[PDB]
Amino acid sequence: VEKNRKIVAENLEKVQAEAERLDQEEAQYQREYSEFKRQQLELDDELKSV
Amino acid sequence: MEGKWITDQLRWKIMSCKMRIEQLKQTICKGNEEMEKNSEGLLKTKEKN
Repeated sequence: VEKNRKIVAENLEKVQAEAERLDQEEAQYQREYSEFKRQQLELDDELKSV
Repeated sequence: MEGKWITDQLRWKIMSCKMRIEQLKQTICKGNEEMEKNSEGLLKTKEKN
């Protein structure tokens, strides 16, 4: 029972950490998407201005 | 008095074995409850994630 409980607590901490890491990765990916979409919008706006 | 001491020793041994079984069971129950609560929270967080 204690082995199971220790494994469970460790895995719960690991799952919380994995969720936080996924959140950070998603924030970075949203930043990259922001950069790419801003590039697309600026390029379209420049083509239109030209 | 001597026989009383010897019998007290042996009977307290048997009783302590039972009591130890009991305390171990209580601890196992507490651990199982904690594990269930953690599993529930983990499931909810996993769904949200």
